[PDB]
Amino acid sequence: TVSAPATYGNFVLSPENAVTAISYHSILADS
Amino acid sequence: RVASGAGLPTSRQTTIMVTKYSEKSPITIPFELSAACLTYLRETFEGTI
Repeated sequence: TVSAPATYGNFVLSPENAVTAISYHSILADS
Repeated sequence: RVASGAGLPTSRQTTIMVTKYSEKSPITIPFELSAACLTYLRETFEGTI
């Protein structure tokens, strides 16, 4: 096993899912 | 009216209606904004200074 980064960075906002959320914006027409 | 005349009565009751005509005119200009910058308004960010 090897460690990997979890978040892509600190500056970016959650969700980590990213594109899966923005697609819903198109179809409708801790830190 | 000037009533000083003894023998002179005005023919009119001094209620002269007067019609005029309107003139409409368009007021239009091109306008623009950047939707790529508008998305920051759409997404209501708060996470970083």
